[PDB]
Amino acid sequence: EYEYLVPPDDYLAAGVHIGTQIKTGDMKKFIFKVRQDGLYVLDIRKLDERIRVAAKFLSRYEPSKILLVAARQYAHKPVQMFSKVVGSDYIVGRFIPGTLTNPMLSEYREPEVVFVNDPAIDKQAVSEATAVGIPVVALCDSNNSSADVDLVIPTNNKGRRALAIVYWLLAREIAKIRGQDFTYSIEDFEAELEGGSH
Repeated sequence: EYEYLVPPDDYLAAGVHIGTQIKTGDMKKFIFKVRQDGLYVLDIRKLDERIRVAAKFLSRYEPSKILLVAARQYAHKPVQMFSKVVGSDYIVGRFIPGTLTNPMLSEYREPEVVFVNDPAIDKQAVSEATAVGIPVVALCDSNNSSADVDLVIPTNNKGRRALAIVYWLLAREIAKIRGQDFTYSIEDFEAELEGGSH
């Protein structure tokens, strides 16, 4: 009886619900059940709730003051497409220690909010964000702890299609709040594969 941003099957067809073999204490509230193959299943209702909350939350910031971070390969394209639409700054690839706490570094910047792809892989960013006191928005999978995360978005943050649809929905809802024109499809946010289409 709950309204989803997109039809439930789209979410399921993307694999946002499929977690890993491991589940942390922090993620308990977001895990629906376990599957035969042993993979934990995240709650699509919960994810949909946080996407809506994160969108409204991120729309309140002036673009460049939002900094997305993702070292995970399949997250690059999605992060760049979210930044195109939203206007956020971003750092894909290796995060240079000091980017947020060393004014001397050339890459130094002062975002008001940091949004990482994985609190484990993008931990250097999370650490520095914490040191400065900047809120952290983080996509969290069953295996992630919500250590220094202020806004947890429970989802599979490893899947090519999972990342795509989540970054797409976030960007779409922010654009909708702004009354901003948005015409991208999910495929437009998906990492491109060698041998694939474009």
